Amino acid sequence: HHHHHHVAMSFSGKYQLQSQENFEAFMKAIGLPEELIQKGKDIKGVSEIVQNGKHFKFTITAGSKVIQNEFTVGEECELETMTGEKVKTVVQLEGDNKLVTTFKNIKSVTELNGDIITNTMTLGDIVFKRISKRI
Repeated sequence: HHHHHHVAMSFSGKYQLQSQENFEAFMKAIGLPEELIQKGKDIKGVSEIVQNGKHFKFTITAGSKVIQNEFTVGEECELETMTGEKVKTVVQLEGDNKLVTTFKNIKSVTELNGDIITNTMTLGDIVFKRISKRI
């Protein structure tokens, strides 16, 4: 389907988990089983994001399970979580390579930075944080 007008700073590629902070507090705060927390911290995860204009895929694989999400920025779309719940929410984008979406009181923020993907999720007082890099 050609180059389809190539755009710079697109969230398009594949990224392995480097590290993560407040994982055990956050994965407990959403209510995943304590075995899947204590093993899933050492299971090396991967994410695979695809910006297609206003459309966005967000794939995440960790703990031997896969999550796929689809949304479109400026529109309302149903985002799936680690617990398997789906909730409707609007996603926003800023002119600094950032995304923002809020689901189940989990205030997710993402940022593309060259080849590196930063993620943060703030639920109540738990400030979860995530670091991934291009593979």
